[PDB]
Formats: sequence, structure tokens, C-alpha cells
Amino acid sequence: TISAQVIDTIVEWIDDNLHQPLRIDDIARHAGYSKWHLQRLFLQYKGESLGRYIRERKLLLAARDLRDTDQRVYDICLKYGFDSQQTFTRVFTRTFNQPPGAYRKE
DNA sequence: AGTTAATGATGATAGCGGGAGTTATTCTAGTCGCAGGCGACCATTTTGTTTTGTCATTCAGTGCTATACCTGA
Repeated sequence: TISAQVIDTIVEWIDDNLHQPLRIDDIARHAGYSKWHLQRLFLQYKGESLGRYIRERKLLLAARDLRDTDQRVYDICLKYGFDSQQTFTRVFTRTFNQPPGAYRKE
């Protein structure tokens, strides 16, 4: 029990939320937690910044949609959180060091 | 001289309703030559869709100060 069961709610919010980005103001409101409700969790249970963890989660979620043989490549990053194509391209290039088409063909 | 009764013919009408099935069957008639337009195939340029590079506006975490509930003197 950390801050009255915030771990059991963060995962549910991440799984049920839409492609809306997750920031301090967005998440803290109806999350049941303060900025400090989440800082201690991100420091202890995860030990990683939010901008990197959210990007990794989006990449792991899109790894299946890229294999689902979808022709609308521009909408894949949009349906999962990336509001722009260039941001998703840079994130994928810095993470996997591979072009988007090279991983989409696989 | 010119006017009323009378003759063969084309001209033309003769029912509202629904009921069905695959589609019926050919008149006999040649070939040889040159020349223009088009169906079809493919290459190329224009435009839409995709990936990549070069400049600023912003949000995490580290750490301290501030406030409230629990255990204690």
C-alpha cells in the first residue's frame, strides 16, 4: 500500500485511456494522486522518467499494429499517442535505430 | 342539256383479364491488292503520399520548505 493504492489504478488508467498524452496536469487530477503521489512511485517502482516510459509503452503497443498489416502508417502513431509523425519517427530512430518501413515489412 | 336513284370496291369497327416456356430457323452468295485509324502495350512527366534534416517553445527529476495525522510526554 503506497499512497492508498495508486499502483492498482495507474495501470488501469493507462490501459483504459485513449491516445491522449500523459502529463503532470493531465494525470494527477482524477488519478487520486498528487505530483508527489506519482514522483515517489516513478522513483521507486519504475526508476525512469515519464517521457521515456510512455514512449516505450507506445512503441511496445505499436509493435503489434505494425505487424497487423495496416496500410495507413500515418494513423498508427496517432491512434496510440504520438500527435505528430516526426516525433514518432525520431523516437523510433533513437530507440531501435531502424527505419519505420524496415520494421513494418517484418 | 344536265340531275336523282343505283352500283363493284376499298375503308373500317367488332372484350376486360392474365398465361406460358426454353428461346425458333436460315435465302448461298470469291478472292487479291494497297492504304489509314485504332486497340493494346509500354515509357515518361506530373501529382499525391512517405521519410528525413535543421532552427526554437516546453516537462521530468533532484532537493528543500510547508502542512496534517499518529504516537508520546
